[PDB]
Order: sequence, then structure tokens, then C-alpha cells
Amino acid sequence: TGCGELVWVGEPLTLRYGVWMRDPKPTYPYTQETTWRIDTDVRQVFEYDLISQFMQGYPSKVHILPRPLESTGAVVYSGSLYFQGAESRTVIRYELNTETVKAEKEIPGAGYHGQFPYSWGGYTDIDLAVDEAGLWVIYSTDEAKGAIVLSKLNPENLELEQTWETNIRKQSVANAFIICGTLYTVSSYTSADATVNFAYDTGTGISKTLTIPFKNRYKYSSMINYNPLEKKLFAWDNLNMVTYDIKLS
Ligand code: NA
Repeated sequence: TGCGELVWVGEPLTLRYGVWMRDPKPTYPYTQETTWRIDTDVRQVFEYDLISQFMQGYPSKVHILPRPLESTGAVVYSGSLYFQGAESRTVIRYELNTETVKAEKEIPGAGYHGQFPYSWGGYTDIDLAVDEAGLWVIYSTDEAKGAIVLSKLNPENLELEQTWETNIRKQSVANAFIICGTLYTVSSYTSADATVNFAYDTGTGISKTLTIPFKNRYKYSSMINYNPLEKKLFAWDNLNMVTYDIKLS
């Protein structure tokens, strides 16, 4: 089937100057092979029309954002860059082709700037994510006492269409990502032998503890972007982009 429960994650494979992203819902004038690189005051977004230009690193367009990014936890979705404004709980939708801020949204009650980071720290309080069902934001609040909160976002206007309060402490996991409507978290032990240790199914409200091995090289709050179009995990560890294959039940 197209979707299912995560049962296996492959070994990370290093992909041959900054974190880059592709659109899982490519929208004309862009195509599947359009790439965007965030140069890491993170404010420049470099746009490459072709994979050749991207690998033969010559950009086709440079965007200047109206404000800098809090972190690399941004996504490109349906022609827009969605990101968190520095030193804020504000998510911004920046339409890339028109260079227009189409929407801004305060994530209500969200902690930011070192309140609810992942276990390895950094300004990772708030993460944007994309899956088969659309656009998400992962965060926490004082109301939720540091438990991971997730909200499905309307990609047009950034309204919170639905919110779930999960039963896992955000600061106790190294990372999190959403596949087929299920939130998965990555453990934070000491070895490179991490695990996908928890799942929360937003379709049912059912959560459980898992033991899926997840290879991780550095004790660093990596930028993980699941790409539902490729059905692969993409991750940036401040040094390289890597891809994890997956298998769904
Ligand atoms: Na992420």
C-alpha cells in the first residue's frame, strides 16, 4: 500500500554549503528537480532550476527573505517556503515565485528560542514538516508541560486545522518526523545506535513505544525532512545531507 506504519529504516547514505530542500508537491513554474538551498543571519535562499545547475553549483535565482530564520527547520511545500521567524513563535509563508509573504501565524502558546528544544539543544523548539496529508508544525507549550504538540496547518493561510497533544516529552527525544499521519520520535542515547522509540497515530489517537534502529552519527539536533513524494527521509547534520530509505507496513 502507499501508506502504513513505519517498520524499518535503512542506513543513512551521504548525498554527493548549506541545507537544501525540494518540494514534495511541485507547483508550476517549478518542477520536481527544482532545488532550494538555505545558506547557513540566515536570510538568503538560493534557487536552482535544474539538478545540473544545483550540482554544478550555479544558482538561477536568489531570494532575500523579509526576516531571518530561527533555524533550518523549514520546508518548501506547494511553491512556498514555510519557516519560523528568528526570536519568534511566528511561522511565515513566503511564496517563492512572487517573493511575497502570503501569510504569518503565531503558533498559539508555542515555546521558542530554547524553551522546548530537542534533547541535543539548539533553537529547535518549533519544526515545520510535510507528509502525505500536508503541512504540520511540531512544538510544545506550557499548557502541555513540554509534551510534543502537533498541529495540521492550512497551507494557504496557516490556520491550525487540528491539534493533538501527545504523550512524550519533547526534550527527551532527539528528533521527530511525521509519516502517513503518524508522529515518530528518535531516541537520544549515547551510541550511534539510536532508535525510533515512539509513535503517535493522529488518525486514531493511539500511541505506542517502538524499538526501530535508527543510525545517527552525531549528537546534534539534525534537520530531518520527510519527503512523501520520494518516500524517503532527508536529514542535515550541519555537515552533509543524508537520505534514509524506509519500509511501511
Ligand atoms: Na524536521
